Amino acid sequence: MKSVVTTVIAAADAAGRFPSSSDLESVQGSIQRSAARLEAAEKLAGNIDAVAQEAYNACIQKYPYLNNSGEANSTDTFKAKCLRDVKHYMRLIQYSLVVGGTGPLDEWGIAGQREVYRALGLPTAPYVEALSFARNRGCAPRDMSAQALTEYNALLDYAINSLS
Amino acid sequence: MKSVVTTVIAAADAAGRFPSSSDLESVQGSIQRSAARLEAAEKLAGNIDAVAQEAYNACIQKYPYLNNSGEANSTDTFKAKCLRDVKHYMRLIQYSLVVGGTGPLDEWGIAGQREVYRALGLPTAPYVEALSFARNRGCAPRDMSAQALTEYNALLDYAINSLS
Amino acid sequence: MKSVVTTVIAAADAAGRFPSSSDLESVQGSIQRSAARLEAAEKLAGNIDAVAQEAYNACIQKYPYLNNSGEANSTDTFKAKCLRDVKHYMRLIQYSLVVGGTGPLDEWGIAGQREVYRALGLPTAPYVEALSFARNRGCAPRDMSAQALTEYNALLDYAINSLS
Amino acid sequence: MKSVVTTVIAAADAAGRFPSSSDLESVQGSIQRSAARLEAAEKLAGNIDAVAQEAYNACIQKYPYLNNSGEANSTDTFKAKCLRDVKHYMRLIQYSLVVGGTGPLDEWGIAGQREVYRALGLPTAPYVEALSFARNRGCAPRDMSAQALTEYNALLDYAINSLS
Amino acid sequence: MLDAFSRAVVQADASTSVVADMGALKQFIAEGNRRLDAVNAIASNASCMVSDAVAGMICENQGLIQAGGNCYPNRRMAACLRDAEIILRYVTYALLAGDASVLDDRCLNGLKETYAALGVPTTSTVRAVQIMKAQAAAHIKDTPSEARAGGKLRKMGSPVVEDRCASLVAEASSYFDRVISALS
Amino acid sequence: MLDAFSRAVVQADASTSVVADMGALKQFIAEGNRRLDAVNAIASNASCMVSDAVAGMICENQGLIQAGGNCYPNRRMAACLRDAEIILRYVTYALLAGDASVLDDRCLNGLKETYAALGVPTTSTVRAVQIMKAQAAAHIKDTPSEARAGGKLRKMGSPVVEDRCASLVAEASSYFDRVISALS
Amino acid sequence: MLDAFSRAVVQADASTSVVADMGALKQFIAEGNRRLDAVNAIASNASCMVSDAVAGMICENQGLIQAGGNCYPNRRMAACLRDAEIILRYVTYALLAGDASVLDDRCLNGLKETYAALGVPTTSTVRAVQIMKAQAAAHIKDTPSEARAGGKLRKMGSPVVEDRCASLVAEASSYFDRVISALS
Amino acid sequence: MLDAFSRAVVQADASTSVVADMGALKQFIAEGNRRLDAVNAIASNASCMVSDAVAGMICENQGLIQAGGNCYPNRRMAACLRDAEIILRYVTYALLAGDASVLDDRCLNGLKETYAALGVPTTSTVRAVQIMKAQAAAHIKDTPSEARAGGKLRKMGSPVVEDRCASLVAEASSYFDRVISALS
Ligand SMILES: *[C@@H](C)[C@H]1/C(=C/C2=NC(=C\c3[nH]c(C[C@H]4NC(=O)C(C=C)=C4C)c(C)c3CCC(=O)O)/C(CCC(=O)O)=C2C)NC(=O)[C@@H]1C
Ligand SMILES: C=CC1=C(C)[C@@H](Cc2[nH]c(/C=C3N=C(/C=C4\NC(=O)[C@H](C)[C@H]4CC)C(C)=C\3CCC(=O)O)c(CCC(=O)O)c2C)NC1=O
Ligand SMILES: C=CC1=C(C)[C@@H](Cc2[nH]c(/C=C3N=C(/C=C4\NC(=O)[C@H](C)[C@H]4CC)C(C)=C\3CCC(=O)O)c(CCC(=O)O)c2C)NC1=O
Ligand SMILES: C=CC1=C(C)[C@@H](Cc2[nH]c(/C=C3N=C(/C=C4\NC(=O)[C@H](C)[C@H]4CC)C(C)=C\3CCC(=O)O)c(CCC(=O)O)c2C)NC1=O
Ligand SMILES: C=CC1=C(C)[C@@H](Cc2[nH]c(/C=C3N=C(/C=C4\NC(=O)[C@H](C)[C@H]4CC)C(C)=C\3CCC(=O)O)c(CCC(=O)O)c2C)NC1=O
Ligand SMILES: C=CC1=C(C)[C@@H](Cc2[nH]c(/C=C3N=C(/C=C4\NC(=O)[C@H](C)[C@H]4CC)C(C)=C\3CCC(=O)O)c(CCC(=O)O)c2C)NC1=O
Ligand SMILES: C=CC1=C(C)[C@@H](Cc2[nH]c(/C=C3N=C(/C=C4\NC(=O)[C@H](C)[C@H]4CC)C(C)=C\3CCC(=O)O)c(CCC(=O)O)c2C)NC1=O
Ligand SMILES: C=CC1=C(C)[C@@H](Cc2[nH]c(/C=C3N=C(/C=C4\NC(=O)[C@H](C)[C@H]4CC)C(C)=C\3CCC(=O)O)c(CCC(=O)O)c2C)NC1=O
Ligand SMILES: C=CC1=C(C)[C@@H](Cc2[nH]c(/C=C3N=C(/C=C4\NC(=O)[C@H](C)[C@H]4CC)C(C)=C\3CCC(=O)O)c(CCC(=O)O)c2C)NC1=O
Ligand SMILES: C=CC1=C(C)[C@@H](Cc2[nH]c(/C=C3N=C(/C=C4\NC(=O)[C@H](C)[C@H]4CC)C(C)=C\3CCC(=O)O)c(CCC(=O)O)c2C)NC1=O
Ligand SMILES: C=CC1=C(C)[C@@H](Cc2[nH]c(/C=C3N=C(/C=C4\NC(=O)[C@H](C)[C@H]4CC)C(C)=C\3CCC(=O)O)c(CCC(=O)O)c2C)NC1=O
Ligand SMILES: C=CC1=C(C)[C@@H](Cc2[nH]c(/C=C3N=C(/C=C4\NC(=O)[C@H](C)[C@H]4CC)C(C)=C\3CCC(=O)O)c(CCC(=O)O)c2C)NC1=O
Ligand SMILES: C=CC1=C(C)[C@@H](Cc2[nH]c(/C=C3N=C(/C=C4\NC(=O)[C@H](C)[C@H]4CC)C(C)=C\3CCC(=O)O)c(CCC(=O)O)c2C)NC1=O
Ligand SMILES: C=CC1=C(C)[C@@H](Cc2[nH]c(/C=C3N=C(/C=C4\NC(=O)[C@H](C)[C@H]4CC)C(C)=C\3CCC(=O)O)c(CCC(=O)O)c2C)NC1=O
Ligand SMILES: [Cl-]
Ligand SMILES: [Cl-]
Ligand code: NA
Ligand code: NA
Ligand code: NA
Ligand code: NA
Ligand code: NA
Ligand code: NA
Ligand code: NA
Repeated sequence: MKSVVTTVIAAADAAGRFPSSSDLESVQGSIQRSAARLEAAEKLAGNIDAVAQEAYNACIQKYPYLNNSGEANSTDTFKAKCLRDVKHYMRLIQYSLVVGGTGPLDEWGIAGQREVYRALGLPTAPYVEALSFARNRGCAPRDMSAQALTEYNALLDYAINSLS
Repeated sequence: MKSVVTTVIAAADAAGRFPSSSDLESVQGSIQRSAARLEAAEKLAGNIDAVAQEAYNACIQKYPYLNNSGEANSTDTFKAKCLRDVKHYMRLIQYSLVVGGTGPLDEWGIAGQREVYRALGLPTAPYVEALSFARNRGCAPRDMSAQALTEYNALLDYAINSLS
Repeated sequence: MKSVVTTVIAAADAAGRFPSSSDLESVQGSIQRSAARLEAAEKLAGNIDAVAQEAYNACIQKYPYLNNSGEANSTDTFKAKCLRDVKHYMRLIQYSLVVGGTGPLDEWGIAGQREVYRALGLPTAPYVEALSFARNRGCAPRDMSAQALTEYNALLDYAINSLS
Repeated sequence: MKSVVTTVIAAADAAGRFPSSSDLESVQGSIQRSAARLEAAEKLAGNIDAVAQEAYNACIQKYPYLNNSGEANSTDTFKAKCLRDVKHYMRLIQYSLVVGGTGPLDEWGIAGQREVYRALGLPTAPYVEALSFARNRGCAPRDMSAQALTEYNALLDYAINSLS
Repeated sequence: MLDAFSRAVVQADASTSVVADMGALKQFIAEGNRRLDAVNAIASNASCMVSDAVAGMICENQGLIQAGGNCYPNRRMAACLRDAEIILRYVTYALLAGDASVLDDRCLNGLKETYAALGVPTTSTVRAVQIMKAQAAAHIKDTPSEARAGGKLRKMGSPVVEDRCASLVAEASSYFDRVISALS
Repeated sequence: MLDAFSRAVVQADASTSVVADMGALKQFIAEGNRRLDAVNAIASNASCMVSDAVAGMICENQGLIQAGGNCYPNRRMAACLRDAEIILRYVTYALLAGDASVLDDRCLNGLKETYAALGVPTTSTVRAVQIMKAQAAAHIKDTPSEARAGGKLRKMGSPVVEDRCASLVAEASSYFDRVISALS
Repeated sequence: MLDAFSRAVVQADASTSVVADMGALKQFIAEGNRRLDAVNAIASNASCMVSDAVAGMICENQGLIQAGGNCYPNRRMAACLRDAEIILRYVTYALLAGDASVLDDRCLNGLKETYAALGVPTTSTVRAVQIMKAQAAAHIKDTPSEARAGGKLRKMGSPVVEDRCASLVAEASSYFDRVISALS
Repeated sequence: MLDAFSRAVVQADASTSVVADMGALKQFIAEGNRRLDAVNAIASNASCMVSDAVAGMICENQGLIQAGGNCYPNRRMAACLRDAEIILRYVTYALLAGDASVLDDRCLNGLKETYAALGVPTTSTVRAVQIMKAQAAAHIKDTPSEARAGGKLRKMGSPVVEDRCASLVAEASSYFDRVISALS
């Protein structure tokens, strides 16, 4: 699972090396930046349902055709699954803030997503709009510090880029 | 040349990735640790001749046989080359402090060293004693801050390990 | 294990061939040269302890610093091990005379030697000097015939070249 | 081209080795065996036309069907080429005697022979019978020494085996 | 590959001397957080940049999407989008390192010859790269315009200084000019 | 491979839940500098550790260096020294990551079976790993003895606390104990 | 691989002892030219031996060349002829070396399992090997019969001794017996 | 590769003719033992030759070990010692075979071009080879000087003739001259 420390260990093992100066220096980066990303992780852990709910609401407001007969937000089962999916993306973002790399989002969200949505006939634009709303919504210092918000916003843009 | 930043770029490139969260975080580690290693680098730059002289002197003191006819410290040409070689290692350590990885020492000092010394019949024990003396010599806060000393000592111990 | 006959069989097997003219010719060479090399093998078998003892004494005479506190010939255990090592090289030389190729010396003496001596801090010059003394010592017809001495000296030089 | 010395050189080069004891011993085999094979080579250099003519005659005596319309010995051009082909094989055996390995026969006679004869509808039994006659014909000391004949016969049998 | 500090060490080794002047190195370090923001501004916006740059190249030259054009049929448009993204990725590696060696060695070496053998047009490739250069400058300064954003505008929120990281804009622009020089 | 934080994420994902205990993550970070000291203490003394451990295994069992012994002839002694260093390398990766997965997956899986097929003696392998476990403890606490140092004593000079990093000594000792369990 | 001389060296190395019995070595050298003749007698007649041994296995078991039999259809007969030749070739290497290790290590190790997985019948394999053993003994002695050869008969003309190389006959026969042993 | 005898064969095959001249072949055989002594004299002394020749090149051209020199840093010194040994090894193969084809085909073909791409200096390469040529001549004649060897002097003890193998010295020298011509 990709993080600061797993990346330097994999590089060291490929060359047969003990941890050296540049490996320890990399991990010092994690010690310094952890305060920002862990602040974001804590705010998201405590408020994930409301954050997901308003991002889901925005994507339906942009695309009301989804409520029409036969479309992807039209039944009670479909509505519940779409909100669930937006919450899954935010949970994997929470995990990625904890780890300090994109690993949890890469392995459990992004891998396979295009194949699943194509098989089920789900459009990608509502996913992009949910994440886009979440990316433009936060401000500092109200919601979290400026550097906490920089970390949260970077992961939202990483998920948007994977769908675009 | 191995450093914090070239390690993370090489790993990103092997997976076809833009720089991401963990790559920037690794580089923040270089911003934080640079004060300690650049302090050591500036001390070594200003005093290299005296640091190398005392390490050289300590290795000949341990192995006075090298002064006997036919041995590796026995002529004026050999004495000058042996001091020069101790200074080459210290200059590579200074460069390694500047870069923040072992790259310059790996590429320009360690690579080929065992083949060279075996071909010329140069014993490796005096090189290890010179570097050993230098590793045990420093103290903080006299010579530099305690973290600058930690950086200097780790590169000395990396060189010692390559000969041992 | 490398000998005249194992070399030619390996070549034949790599090409899927029965033994042919040049293979039988090569083994006739073994028949011709065996008298010289088995003469040397018999002399060494009967006198290995004295041959090794004087080579060991020669290397300590060259490098008396080895008897000083901390050094590699300084204790009773160390002194016994060093003599033992010189006798191991001579025994592998005996075996190589019997076989007619360097296989025994290659597999049981040379492979790994530089890694072992690095790890234990053992200088290679005293090994070279022991073998060099043995290489310069013999004369014909006193010790053995001129061709037997040629065989014995060639294997001593092969061992010295592997450490140089 | 396969001989005693090229086989040992190729083996040494694959392992990055200087010539060593077993390589020199192999070449002594060439010194010893050369007298017998060069005797056979000199006999063949002086009398190749007669040796080939009688072997050709024997293969036609055996298979008179080859003289019938449409068969492989039926025209003046075909009769000349068949005799030429027996003389080619004898020349390549003369070469192999000079070299002390099968290289010239392998590279210039054997390689491709089955593809050529299949394409032209040339039967292999007459080739075998020409070489078989030549194998059974010689006797020592009338024609050459016993060991010269052993070398000539082994090369005839090697050719016969390549067609069988 | 080299980075800014190992480039300085290669210079010192040409005369077998210690690295003495550390003023330029200490300034690189003091500007380190702003360089990490500049990289974050390009990586975070990279899909929008690539699609808008290839689309602009096309709207200025309709021949590319007609019979015989180098973005026709679907497979060629897809190959072009892939190449603009590869180019931008290597430029971003150069900006993170503060040195062009990764870009020169792993992307530009042989690229002219490759495009000549395929019939990929130089003029059009240069225009795409020029549009990416402009986009990157605006994203580093954190001043993209609504008029060009097509409803997809992003603001980074980095701490503002009067010059808006002019030194880093010039360095990024010099990397895109190196790409163009390799093709011209 | 996993690290201490990605381990916690896997555990949270087994109930599709957010990671809620921020206190425990924070204390891990608060010990991060002492963790980097601990890793530096092992890596910086590795050659001395390996050669002393293999020599100690031997001085306690002379059968290994006589006819039929598993460190005879030179090639076998050299393979043994190689393996003691590989094992220590993977233990140091686990200490850096704060999780055993790299050690289990890249070193220990199938090692017992490999050794059984070669006839590498289990008792002797376990003794070498025990000596390295003891050495690592002393270097992490920065209390190696002159009696054991063989004249090659090193001091790390890290800031002393009363417990001398007892928590990290226990953690490192646990990874050596995983190696011993795997080979026994 | 080992030869007769390196086998003696491995035996001495088991007690870290010099090789002391020069008489046994000198005997192998004395019989060297005879050994070369023995190897020449087998290699020179190899094609005739393989074809006659496979044909004999068949004339004694006609089931092999009917539907369901392991020398039916053409591809299987061809594979069986190839295997008989491979086996003979490894036997001749063992004879040249004076030791079975190249035969054991490069031909026989895994052969029983290979044949069982393919359904190659052991009973018939044994017969082909037995006929090659008999042929080799007669060629080494330079006493093949007109009855078993017809116009294919060959005479070697080696210098005759009263025992016709009994010890080399017994050693070659032992290598064919090892091939048969490896099938159970 | 070819040897002295296969060279004769290739020359005869060019006119589809038998090898007629046995005399020159028999002379090679007559000098066979002295040729084996000449190869033993180089192979046995190869490490001393290589290290002395590279050291000599350097003592005569100190720019090689100063800033920008082609034997700086350690890795370049190590590569040069490796190449001198390679060249000596191929010259020794050619002397054993009595023909230059192995040295031309496996060492010299393309080597001038390789060195021009790397910048390995021709004058210094040639000087290293010239020293080895002188060394080889003195070891073949068994007349090395104490002045050039000190305590590393070796005597071979081959049986002396008045010319000290003048024909083989000229042949060995011709192979070193071939290397110098290819590389100049
Ligand atoms: C290793 C020591 C051998 C050995 C070697 C021989 N060296 C021979 C000649 C020679 N060596 C050098 C290099 C030397 N001269 C210098 O000025 C410097 C550095 C200050 C060095 C290292 C040179 C230049 C020459 C002369 C080459 C030429 O003629 O162009 C030599 C042959 C001459 C002789 O023996 O008198 C040999 C054999 N000799 C030994 O016995 C050990 C095994
Ligand atoms: C974990 C991440 C996380 C977030 C990013 C936010 C996301 C978020 N923001 C708001 C809610 C809000 N967010 C803002 C912010 C702004 N309004 C502006 O005009 C400025 C541009 C900007 C900076 C002051 C405001 C003013 C509200 C209250 C009014 C509203 O709902 O729009 C709410 C509704 C609940 C509330 O009032 O707090 C939520 C869930 N919360 C989180 O837990
Ligand atoms: C761990 C990561 C992870 C995810 C992100 C989701 C992804 C995901 N979503 C659905 C399944 C679905 N997802 C939706 C989603 C939507 N409806 C809309 O109007 C919008 C386009 C959109 C929300 C933005 C719908 C409607 C289904 C059901 C589709 C169907 O059954 O046809 C399925 C198929 C299996 C199922 O029925 O649940 C999967 C794998 N699951 C995971 O395991
Ligand atoms: C770039 C790296 C760098 C270094 C590591 C030092 C290395 C160094 N140390 C000393 C010199 C010294 N260093 C010490 C230190 C100690 N004495 C002890 O017994 C304590 C354990 C330890 C901490 C107080 C002392 C006391 C001297 C002066 C006396 C002496 O020469 O031993 C000197 C001689 C000049 C001087 O007085 O400073 C040098 C070159 N200098 C450098 O430029
Ligand atoms: C298996 C290999 C094998 C050897 C190579 C020899 C090695 C050897 N040589 C000598 C011993 C000797 N060796 C020599 C030889 C010489 N003195 C000279 O001045 C000449 C240059 C040279 C040729 C005559 C002499 C004269 C002695 C006795 C004096 C001395 O010990 O130096 C001794 C001491 C025992 C003895 O006296 O024989 C030994 C072990 N023995 C062996 O078993
Ligand atoms: C260096 C080695 C070497 C050889 C051994 C020969 C092999 C050889 N023979 C022939 C060609 C031929 N060879 C024969 C031979 C024979 N007729 C018979 O009745 C017998 C079966 C048989 C002699 C024993 C015939 C008749 C042809 C001509 C066949 C044709 O053109 O149809 C050809 C085709 C080209 C040609 O027409 O010459 C070749 C390559 N050539 C070589 O370069
Ligand atoms: C280069 C190789 C080479 C050869 C192998 C021979 C091949 C050869 N042999 C014979 C000729 C002969 N060869 C023999 C030999 C024998 N008769 C027997 O019954 C015995 C078994 C056997 C041993 C005495 C005899 C008796 C003749 C003369 C009668 C005849 O032609 O059959 C001739 C005719 C010319 C002559 O009379 O010599 C030729 C070309 N020549 C060579 O140049
Ligand atoms: C590491 C660096 C690296 C690169 C930069 C690329 C370079 C590259 N591009 C293409 C391949 C291509 N590249 C383009 C690009 C374009 N067409 C246009 O009209 C525009 C001007 C332009 C985009 C701006 C097209 C159309 C092809 C396909 C050409 C064809 O097959 O006809 C190919 C051939 C193989 C393939 O089809 O993928 C290669 C090697 N690959 C790399 O590995
Ligand atoms: C009709 C076809 C056609 C187009 C497709 C566009 C293509 C286009 N885009 C930009 C120019 C730009 N394009 C962007 C891109 C973006 N800004 C954001 O906030 C998003 C994240 C992202 C993707 C939309 C930016 C940032 C600029 C820089 C200039 C600016 O922002 O004002 C430029 C100016 C280039 C220059 O100065 O040389 C052009 C020609 N124009 C056209 O004529
Ligand atoms: C791991 C991820 C990571 C990052 C993404 C950066 C994020 C980051 N940027 C800055 C800090 C800064 N960032 C900028 C950047 C800019 N100013 C402008 O006017 C332009 C819009 C833009 C051009 C690049 C500036 C100017 C500062 C203030 C410090 C300085 O002057 O360099 C700071 C220091 C705190 C502060 O000053 O508030 C941090 C932590 N660092 C990291 O560790
Ligand atoms: C007769 C042969 C023989 C040996 C070779 C040693 C081997 C050996 N070393 C240590 C024990 C140790 N060995 C070291 C090693 C070192 N300390 C340093 O300062 C250096 C950098 C480094 C290499 C010398 C350390 C740090 C300890 C821990 C105990 C201590 O330091 O007192 C132990 C105790 C193990 C345990 O507690 O289970 C043993 C048996 N003992 C023997 O009986
Ligand atoms: C009906 C089918 C059928 C066969 C195909 C044969 C097969 C066959 N061949 C031999 C036996 C043999 N076969 C050969 C072969 C040869 N001798 C030569 O001179 C040539 C170079 C070469 C190929 C012909 C030899 C040398 C013997 C040994 C016995 C002898 O020579 O008398 C034996 C006896 C094996 C034993 O003792 O157990 C058998 C059964 N017999 C059959 O019943
Ligand atoms: C490079 C190719 C090459 C060879 C093929 C052999 C060929 C060869 N064989 C023998 C010599 C011999 N060969 C045999 C062989 C045999 N006796 C019998 O009765 C059996 C039929 C047969 C069993 C194997 C015998 C018995 C001798 C006589 C020497 C002895 O008794 O060992 C001799 C010595 C002749 C002499 O004294 O001058 C030579 C050179 N050597 C070689 O160098
Ligand atoms: C397997 C390994 C193996 C070898 C190493 C050689 C060893 C060897 N060399 C010679 C024999 C000889 N060796 C030399 C060599 C030389 N004379 C000089 O004056 C120069 C110093 C030197 C130049 C090369 C000479 C001159 C002879 C004598 C025979 C002759 O004149 O050619 C002999 C014949 C016995 C004798 O004459 O004493 C042997 C067996 N042969 C082998 O089988
Ligand atoms: Cl040494
Ligand atoms: Cl046919
Ligand atoms: Na994308
Ligand atoms: Na080491
Ligand atoms: Na060497
Ligand atoms: Na055949
Ligand atoms: Na090791
Ligand atoms: Na079976
Ligand atoms: Na030239």
